[PDB]
Amino acid sequence: VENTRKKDAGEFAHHDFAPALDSGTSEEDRAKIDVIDWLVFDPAQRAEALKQSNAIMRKFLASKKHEAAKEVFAKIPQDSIAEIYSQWEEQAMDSALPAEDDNAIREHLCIRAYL
Amino acid sequence: YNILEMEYAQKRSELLSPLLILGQYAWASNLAEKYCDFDILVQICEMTDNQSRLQRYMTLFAEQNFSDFLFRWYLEKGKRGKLLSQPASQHGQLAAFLQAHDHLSWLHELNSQEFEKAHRTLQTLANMETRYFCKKKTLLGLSKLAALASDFQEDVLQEKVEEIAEQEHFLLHQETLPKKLLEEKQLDLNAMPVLAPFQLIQLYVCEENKRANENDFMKALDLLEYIGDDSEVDVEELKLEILCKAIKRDEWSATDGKDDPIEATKDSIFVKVLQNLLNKGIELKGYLPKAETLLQSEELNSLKTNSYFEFSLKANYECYMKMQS
Amino acid sequence: DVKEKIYNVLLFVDGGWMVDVREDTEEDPERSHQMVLLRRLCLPMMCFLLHTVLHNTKQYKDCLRLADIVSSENQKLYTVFSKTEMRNLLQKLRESSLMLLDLQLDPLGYEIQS
Repeated sequence: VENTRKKDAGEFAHHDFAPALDSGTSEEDRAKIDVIDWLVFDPAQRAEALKQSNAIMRKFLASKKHEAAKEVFAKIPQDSIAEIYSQWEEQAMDSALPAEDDNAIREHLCIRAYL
Repeated sequence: YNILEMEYAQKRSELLSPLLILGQYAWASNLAEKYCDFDILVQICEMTDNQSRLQRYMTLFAEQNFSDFLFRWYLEKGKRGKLLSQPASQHGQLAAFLQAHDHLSWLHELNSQEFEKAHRTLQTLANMETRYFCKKKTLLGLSKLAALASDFQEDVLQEKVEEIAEQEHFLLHQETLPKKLLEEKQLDLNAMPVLAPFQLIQLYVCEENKRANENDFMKALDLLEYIGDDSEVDVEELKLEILCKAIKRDEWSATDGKDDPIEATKDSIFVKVLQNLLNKGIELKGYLPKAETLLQSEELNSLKTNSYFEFSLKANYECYMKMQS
Repeated sequence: DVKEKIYNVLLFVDGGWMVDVREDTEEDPERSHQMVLLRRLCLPMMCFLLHTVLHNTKQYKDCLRLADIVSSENQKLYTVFSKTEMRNLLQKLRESSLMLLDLQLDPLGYEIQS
């Protein structure tokens, strides 16, 4: 993921950060979407895959690229939250609720409700 | 000369009758436009479906303030829809006309970006509203939106937001009513007037309430500080009645009947209320009746079973007052 | 169905739409910043969508209650977003009030004027 993000110019067009590239949808979004194939095929990387999908879809929604966000949200199934909850409840212990994991769960739920 | 001109205008009005009875609004307007008149032209343009005539009359007599009569005729004849849909060009005249009608003045100011005047009008309406709790909360939300969109100072806006939040928390006392009790009393939400704090206290005291926790006592204590109906009424009698009801609703004065004067009083409602008050920080000796008054009250002789209950309650009250003071 | 969905989106858990449960003070604050930006940029859009829905379904009472819902502190909408969005919301509220007054019903509250 780091190499894929570094090989391009950078997709940044927010109000809290510095702008970079903002001119529609090109091959960079398609490459960033297709790079999630390995993460979604790896059975032990579903959490990282969902985190990266949320992190790219929030940037797309900020830069007005809702099509790529909807595509990357519809390509992934709707059971990652349940899988994470089952994995956290089956180990009989919690890590004081991970902040980034809770944020990703809330983002996924809100995106599903929005869709 | 004034009497002469008055009787002359009266004779003109008496003469203007067969033409208005027959019709020909265009001819009547073309005849009346020769003199200095405005109300007759406004009414003859409003009672018909010809907007070009009113437009040309406005463009011809714009120097004589051709707006106040139109607004008055739109408000009197029930044409408030057109009055509000009027184009954006006469905002000052519309405000000067609606200064006495706030129900449209607040919306007109919101449309004309007069956020300060709109917030003031909405606050005045929310303060003058006596009935309809739903309408009161709607006006409060509108005033909150107007204050948030206002151009006042940041400190003033924060103070207004805090005041509206306090008003919402005060309305939460009525909002937190059980639906079972509401259906039993037959009133339903969004259809009740502004309930008084004394009325809410009476509702929490009566057995019709489906709750028996410390939340009702906390709501009553908050309504005691809140304004509404406890202004002229002394708060001492209200606090005494609240304490008597809390003693009556205890789970030991009439529920349990053991012989241990330790956990029997702790498993009640009075100890929990006292602990909540101590954790909040309210004084137990100034904002509540004294132990001497509680002992001299006649409710103990009718609500007691053994001396253990009274002694434990007195000791707990004294210890709580000592640890609070 | 759409009314229930929009109502749930408006009154989602933790107050407004997409509210961070735990602050990202030990990880990446960029996530929280992006969440706040997306919320402040999408809440007026959902408000306009619901306004159009109530306009087409004749619900001026709900259109007026939307103002109080937005002004409520649960949605974290203290008019800190786009002035264009504020103007569009004001225009939608004015259109709702006009459509309600066209049927001889004052927009003061939810019924006739006091």
